[PDB]
Amino acid sequence: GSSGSSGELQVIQPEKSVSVAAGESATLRCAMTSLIPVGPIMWFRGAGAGRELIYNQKEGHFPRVTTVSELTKRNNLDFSISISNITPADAGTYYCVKFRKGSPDDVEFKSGAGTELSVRAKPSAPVVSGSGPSSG
Repeated sequence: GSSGSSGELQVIQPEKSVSVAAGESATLRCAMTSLIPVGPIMWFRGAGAGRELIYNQKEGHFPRVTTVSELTKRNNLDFSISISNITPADAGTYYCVKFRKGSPDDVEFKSGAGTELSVRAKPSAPVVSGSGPSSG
């Protein structure tokens, strides 16, 4: 009849592990099974231990991070992000944490399984056969 919340929210992590190259743009897929309890989204690499803030929906000037989909819209479950200019020092495992709207600030509610990033060292030049046109 009149039901808005379907079950209990849950961090959906389709991409078990991403694959990119030093200097490429990674795609950390993420989506919740619901919007309740309401709350923003925050990424952290190494959840539980050594967790480093990757992105912050609430605020934060992150140029490298380009929201794959508009979050301003209404009822936007898709919370996937794209970190451009990937580095071999940022690799590891990004855990999509679903923070719940709270005061004075949000509060950790769910923790994504943890998407492992596979940063592939920069590429290399092709087999350089001397300097000159084909001979013999």
